Amino acid sequence: ERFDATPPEPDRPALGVLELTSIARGITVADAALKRAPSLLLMSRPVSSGKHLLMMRGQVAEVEESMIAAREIAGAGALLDELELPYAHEQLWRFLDAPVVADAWESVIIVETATVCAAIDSADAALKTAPVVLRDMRLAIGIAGKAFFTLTGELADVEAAAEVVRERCGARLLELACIARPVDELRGRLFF
Amino acid sequence: RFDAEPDRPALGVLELTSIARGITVADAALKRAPSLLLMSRPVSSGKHLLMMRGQVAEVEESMIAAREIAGAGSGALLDELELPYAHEQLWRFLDAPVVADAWEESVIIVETATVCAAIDSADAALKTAPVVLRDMRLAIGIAGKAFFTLTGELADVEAAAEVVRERCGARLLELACIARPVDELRGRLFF
Amino acid sequence: HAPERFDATPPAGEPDRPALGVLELTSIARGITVADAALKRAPSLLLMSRPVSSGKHLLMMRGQVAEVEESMIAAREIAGAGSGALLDELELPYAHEQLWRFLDAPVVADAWEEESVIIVETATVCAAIDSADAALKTAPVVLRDMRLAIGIAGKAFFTLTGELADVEAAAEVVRERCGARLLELACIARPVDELRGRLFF
Repeated sequence: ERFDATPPEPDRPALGVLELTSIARGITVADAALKRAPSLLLMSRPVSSGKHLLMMRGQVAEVEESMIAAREIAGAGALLDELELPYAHEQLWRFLDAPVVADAWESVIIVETATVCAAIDSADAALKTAPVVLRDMRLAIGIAGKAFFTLTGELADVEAAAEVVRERCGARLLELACIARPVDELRGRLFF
Repeated sequence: RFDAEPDRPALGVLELTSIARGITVADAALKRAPSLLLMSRPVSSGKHLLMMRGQVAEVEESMIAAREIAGAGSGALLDELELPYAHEQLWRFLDAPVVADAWEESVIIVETATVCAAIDSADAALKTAPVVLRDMRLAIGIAGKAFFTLTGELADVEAAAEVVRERCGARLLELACIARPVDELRGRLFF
Repeated sequence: HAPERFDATPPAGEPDRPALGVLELTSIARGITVADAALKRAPSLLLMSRPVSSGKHLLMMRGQVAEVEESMIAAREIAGAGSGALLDELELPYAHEQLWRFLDAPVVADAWEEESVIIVETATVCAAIDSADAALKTAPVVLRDMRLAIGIAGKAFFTLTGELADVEAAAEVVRERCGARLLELACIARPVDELRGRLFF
């Protein structure tokens, strides 16, 4: 209920992400973060391969302050990657907690990234570039810390989103697979 | 699906080190031959596992298109399997990990580096001696490694173990043959 | 197997089993072979025969001090054959009461009692349990969280709460017990209210 894109009351559009290699220090990071600013900690999650993952939510000013305090003690270095999206896309909020496998769905891209921050930053950039739909997403858990997601829509939009992800990911991208029209035994449920 | 419709005795198994590359291989395998895609599942250690089912000619043709895409870049195929006529016991152990509750004896436990090594050796072992497949865990939860257990007569399970040895080659991590399990362990080997 | 096997105190009529023995093996098949030698050698109660993350096998057993010690000897003999598959090993003659309910499944606390807290992070499961038991019988602390290998690639962690002096006193003991097996040891003097009780979610 705290992952809702729309609150019933204060509005929290900003999304702060912290990916750490130490679970212990990862908790230390969370303390200092919520100390300097009243952000809303979305999750404190020990994940696959032993990494720790922090997600926070709040106003732009609140999140920004918590992230600065987080970085300073993160090297006092166990900080793997960071992400701050002042205005996260609405389709992205429901793909933060549990690994979502799509039920039923044309064209699709499959983005394979090295870190969790790379995935969330890539899906977001693509969701606000072309009218595409985020179908699946898995973050670190069960897949050795790696991350992947899928984006569906018209062919041209899928291609457009492919170049967007390819740019802001950089060396964090492992492979991007673009299929114009998958088989009927793939259309709908890509993972089973 | 994972049972034992036209008879589809052939089993194709693909271990791809990339989940993105994996879903591309699955699309290429089906567009060149009408196999039944049993599995498209990301497993532990960030690997991707593909399992297909069809006639020997269907699978054979699908795996050709698979190996073309799997090595298209700079390599992404960890291991592969192609069993024209897989044993009947081997089918209900492919979907999810199976733990035996109790036995009906000796036992052999095989630890393999890849999943393709496990299913291949289990297939070979089953066809050489009256052994019963009991447990099997593939990649998930154990960093990509795979294992299984076989039971039966002492001389029989040791005849099956020698077959596992050869079919695995360097993919064999460990083989254990317990002639007479302790009574508190007969059945539930994992708890 | 009786679900009450992890209970710190068995009912009246059941034998006393205060000792604890833990085995970490790099091989799962070898792990089964080792467990076989354990129960055959001595009548110890096998707590778990469990494969976990990083592909290692996890074994725990309980019984009288003389029994578990006898099973552990036969364990090390088999686990070390050829090239030893044994990664680490623990033997506690009288494991602390609080320690028992954390062995089986991962446990996350949902509340505290009024304030400091330490978070220990080890490389092996044995290093975690051994570090927890020593602290609990050194300082008046309370074990809140613990996770053994599963979901974190073989690593392990636990949390201890209490007064700042108590968690400090239970810090350098963990360091001496862990040795090189310790990764990171965090300490928090005054945790924020939002983190009090619920550290993992």
